[PDB]
Amino acid sequence: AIRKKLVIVGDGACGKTCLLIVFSKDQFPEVYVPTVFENYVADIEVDGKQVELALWDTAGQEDYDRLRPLSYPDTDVILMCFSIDSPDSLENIPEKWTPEVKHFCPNVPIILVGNKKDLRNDEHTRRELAKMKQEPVKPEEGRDMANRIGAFGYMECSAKTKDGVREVFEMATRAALQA
Amino acid sequence: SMEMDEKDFAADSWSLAVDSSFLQQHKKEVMKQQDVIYELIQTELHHVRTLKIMTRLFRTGMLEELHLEPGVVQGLFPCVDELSDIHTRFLSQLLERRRQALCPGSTRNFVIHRLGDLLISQFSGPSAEQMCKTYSEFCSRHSKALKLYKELYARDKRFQQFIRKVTRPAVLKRHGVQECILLVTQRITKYPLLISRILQHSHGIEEERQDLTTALGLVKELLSNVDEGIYQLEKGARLQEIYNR
Ligand SMILES: CC(=O)Nc1ccncc1C
Repeated sequence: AIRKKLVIVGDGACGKTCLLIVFSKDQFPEVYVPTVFENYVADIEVDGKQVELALWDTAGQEDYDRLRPLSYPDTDVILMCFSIDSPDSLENIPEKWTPEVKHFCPNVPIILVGNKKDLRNDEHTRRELAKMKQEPVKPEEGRDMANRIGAFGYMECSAKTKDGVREVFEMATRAALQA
Repeated sequence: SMEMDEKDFAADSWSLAVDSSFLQQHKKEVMKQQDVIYELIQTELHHVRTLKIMTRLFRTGMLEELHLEPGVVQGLFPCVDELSDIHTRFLSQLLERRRQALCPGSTRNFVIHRLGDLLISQFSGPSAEQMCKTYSEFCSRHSKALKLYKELYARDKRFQQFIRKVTRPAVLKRHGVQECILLVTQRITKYPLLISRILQHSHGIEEERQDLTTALGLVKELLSNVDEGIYQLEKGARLQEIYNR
């Protein structure tokens, strides 16, 4: 088993903390959803290769420009997250997060991940967003942003239902193994 | 950690830690407030434990078993004794507040109603000045520590054998040298997240809501001061590179 490092970036409302928790427990917490995530080393076998994948969150570091880059050294794969219920989180991807990750993690693959995909067809979400002349992020808008920023790929998932969560981390492992 | 505290904080939440007959006696809002306070203490207990691995397992083991050049161990683990002192004292205060709140006849049933004042004290006056001074120094020495560790692991046979030996047990899975350094750097920015969620469930007593609002402001002031006092030190950097920053 080789050791690889994964870091998740994105706005506070993107659901990055919840994604790491649901993956590490293989369960959406039934009694208490933790506020924070410390770290975790996942045992993953992707396409016959065994990897120890260390997971790191950047939540709480968003307003601290000198503390936040300290999470980046020797990262092997970046998960760049946005929330499908928040077009404002997707707009922050190309000219805030992308140039920062390209500067501190040169040549590291980036997977653009659309979180909370279960809210795309949620009536309360559609009613609330319509008040600001908005709607849930469409799948093609996600793919176009991923193409534009030079991402390795585009994926979607729901931490609430677990759908697509395992796939994201297996693909991130494959990306971390590439030359 | 010591067994007594490990067992008190073994459950995934406060609602699972206390007896089911005690849980039934409280309002939903109180259970929500208590679950977040339990998470703050449980993660503080784990953070103090990370500092003990760095001081006792790593630092002292290298001093007693290896023949490194002088100033090498200090370069790998900057400010670890000062950090351990700050956080062991804070954890002591948190655990004493839980202990005083225990029902007679019980070692697990308690409710903490007055956390705000403890958080104001930790994040104000001399203790805040020492936290600010220690993290500004630690975080500015973070990149230098990782680089020094990588150099030693790749070139020193006895150092590599030492690391592989003490990190082999499963309980050390998440706690290699570089992992400990980042766990410590990230700790300070977890505080506003935990405190704001505690404040969310602390409106029942107006004085407690006010105390937590004050504590949140003090934590953010500390973070802004530490963030503004960081400049990564680099082994080999020349004065010209520094004054042309
Ligand atoms: C596996 C892992 O997460 N290692 C690490 C942690 C922090 N900083 C740098 C590195 C390489």
